Amino acid sequence: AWRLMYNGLETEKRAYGQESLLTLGNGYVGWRGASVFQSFDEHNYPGLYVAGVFNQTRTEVANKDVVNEDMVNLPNPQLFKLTLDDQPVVINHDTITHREAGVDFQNGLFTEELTVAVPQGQLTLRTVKAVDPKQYHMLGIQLAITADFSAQLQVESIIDGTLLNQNVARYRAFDSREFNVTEIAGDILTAKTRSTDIDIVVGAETTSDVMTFQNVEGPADMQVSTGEVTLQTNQTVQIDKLIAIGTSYELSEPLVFVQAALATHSVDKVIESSTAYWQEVWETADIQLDSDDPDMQLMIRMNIFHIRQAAQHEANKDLDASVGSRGLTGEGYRGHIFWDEIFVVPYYAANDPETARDILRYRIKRIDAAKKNAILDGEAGAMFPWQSGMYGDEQSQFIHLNTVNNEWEPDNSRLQRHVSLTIAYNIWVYTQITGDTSLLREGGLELLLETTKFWLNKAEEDADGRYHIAGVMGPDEYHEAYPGTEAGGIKDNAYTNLMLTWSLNWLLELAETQTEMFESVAHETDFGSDWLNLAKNVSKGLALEISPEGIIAQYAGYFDLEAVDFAAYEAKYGDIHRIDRLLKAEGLSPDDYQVAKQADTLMTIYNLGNRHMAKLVAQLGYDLPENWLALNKDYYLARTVHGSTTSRPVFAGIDVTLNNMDEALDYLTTAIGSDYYDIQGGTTAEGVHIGVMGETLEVIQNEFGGVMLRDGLVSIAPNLPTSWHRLAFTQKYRGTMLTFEMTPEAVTVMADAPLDVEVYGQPVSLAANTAQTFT
Repeated sequence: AWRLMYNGLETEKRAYGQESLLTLGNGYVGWRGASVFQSFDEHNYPGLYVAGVFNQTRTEVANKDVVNEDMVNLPNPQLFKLTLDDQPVVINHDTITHREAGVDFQNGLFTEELTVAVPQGQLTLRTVKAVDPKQYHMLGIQLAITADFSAQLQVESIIDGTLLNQNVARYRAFDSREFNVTEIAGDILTAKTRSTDIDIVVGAETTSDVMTFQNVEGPADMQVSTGEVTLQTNQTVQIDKLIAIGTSYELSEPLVFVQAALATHSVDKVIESSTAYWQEVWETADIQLDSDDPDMQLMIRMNIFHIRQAAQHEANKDLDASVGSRGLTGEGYRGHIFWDEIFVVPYYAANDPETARDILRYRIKRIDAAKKNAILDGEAGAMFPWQSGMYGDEQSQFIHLNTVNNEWEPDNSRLQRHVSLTIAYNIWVYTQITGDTSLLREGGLELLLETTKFWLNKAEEDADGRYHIAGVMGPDEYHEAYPGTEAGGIKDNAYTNLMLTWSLNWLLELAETQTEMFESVAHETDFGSDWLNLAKNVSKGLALEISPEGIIAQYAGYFDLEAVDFAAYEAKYGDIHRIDRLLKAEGLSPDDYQVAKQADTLMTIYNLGNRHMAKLVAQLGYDLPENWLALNKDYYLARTVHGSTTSRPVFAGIDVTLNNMDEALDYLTTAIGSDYYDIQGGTTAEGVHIGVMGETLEVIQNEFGGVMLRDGLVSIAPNLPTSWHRLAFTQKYRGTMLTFEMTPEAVTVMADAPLDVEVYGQPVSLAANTAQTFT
């Protein structure tokens, strides 16, 4: 219910994947659930990451310099090496006779218990790891050692500054050294990133009731403290290691900070702080589901836990950082920031709104970098990059080495320009749910106006008054260009044009509802009446293509692409969720075919819902049949291979609307278990998938649970599966707490302040702390 537990040893990427899911974090660090006795090898990967701490490398590949910006794996502070009567204790898959490891979500504690066969007999090694969510620079290790014999035990407690970034196998071809160790002094190892000028300080103190540790000269780039104790048969020795982490990215004097931090804390305080923090969290953040699936309650809490470890206000208030696609759990996609934010910002807005505000500051601080990005590509306004890191410049690659013929081709990935509309959308959701218009005032409105300048300058009006947005890609990554051209991008992606229409509507509403802030920010950004009039015209004239049967074309010309025999590919190759690579191996181009990686046109429904999407299409002057949602869901589901973890939950939510409850529950269950079950093997080896974690909570709470907050009012219309006997959770709306209890036939809602809501479309006045039930 509350504990993620693993029994027995695992190997290679399956072992890496467990370490990812056993990661602890507090918004400032993420700390992989690797065994403290191991270093990077085929079955183990220690990893420690700090929010916003990146390094840039340069690797020569085929007469060309490839520059990569890597989230840094910090010097490893948890490494323990054991010695029995001056013989190294070998701890590996050949000597470990029992292993269990887990994280207790109730208190945030990782535990590992090992039994190890050594010449003299048996060694029991039990580890507790914890991160302090309040003194968030502090980490803690508790190690209990018991032998069924007596020997001299030496303990070496190490900060290992010799490691590289090696988590992702396909990245190992690149230069993987991210820092130089600059000094080791007493308890403290200092390092500096090679190209980004960040001082990294890692200090530790190792203590014990029955032994003393002393700092000694270790191998190069390793800080070492060592102690010695006589083990008595069956008598446990307990060792604490307190760790402090600081960098010059967030601190002006990280060395002094870490020295003072080690002198003023303890492992016991770390554990008690973690315990008290999570106990508080769960009083309102639990999402209780009594269903016929025995694993689903654990997976829900594992989602909440990892999302809240990825960012939490008590740390992120002091940080310049957002949530990467794998949080701080691994090196998959180098810790870059993606439009994946769209899957967690609404969660934070509804449940932990100050953390949402912290994460949105990351993009607002990078508005100027997005304006530079625009200018570099010959655009105007603010163009946010597809991949963002330290500086806010584009960190996707611009060119790609073709494996067949050793020659450089364009990389088109950055042409998913819709990421800018994700950012505006996340600020909208934040503002709608919290009512905190100070974020709009402190850069949010400037972001909307500058990104609008980008889209409005890119729009092309044709002879008939229709506006077109060309040269872009939508969320379906399989379509990067039209057939028969190397020019990147396609025209009039429906998702992009519809989200652009939404953002123009919001701009025009803010000009009326926030007039003084709008006129002030419009003056500073030169958003004059010429820009404002263009916004009005474009909001009415953007182009869509709709078939006579009512299908919205994914982009202009999509209906002329060729059909894929999916069943044939499934029979030949088995699994077609990477059909783009299957087609390319056959010399074919995915650009030529009606095949989708994930929701693209239907992504609009995830973001805005079907009613809002219908209003936008109508606003543009197009006529949809009344059953357009079923028709379009059927059409695109028949073409989608779910090459992304975030594809299935979009369809699941639509299926709830369509009352297709079995397929909705199947798709949710498949998606929510993707990291946990690891049927394919090693799926989470490079980090957990944070996006699918927030996206499956969305299906539970906002689709099945039927609670929406973004449309100017709390709207409650649950549609539970018959096997969901009880669903319960809370929400925060403009400072008011709501509590929900649903069964398949009723919903009870209570607010701690007066609130006018809608229940199944009907107006309802809630009185403070007076529940009402609707059946």
